[PDB]
Amino acid sequence: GSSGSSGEEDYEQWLEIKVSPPEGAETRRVIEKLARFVAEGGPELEKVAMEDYKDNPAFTFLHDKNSREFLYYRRKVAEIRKSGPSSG
Repeated sequence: GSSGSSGEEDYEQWLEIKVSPPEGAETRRVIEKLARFVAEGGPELEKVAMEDYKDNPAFTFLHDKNSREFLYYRRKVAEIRKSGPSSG
């Protein structure tokens, strides 16, 4: 088996290192939305999101896979990930 996962709370240890510039906080309100919508449901969302904002000059990060936005979205996902839904 070539798969090992050590740590958990570390998920927040990432939030410590945000993406640059720090202006992303402006979109954070929107980013967190995605994550909260992704980490919440899963990849299915990340797939739908690409459609929801198919034509969005704001969510231009979605498609792209090398945008600070796409990074911050993941840095937060780890946050919501830990604690997202409330049932299981």
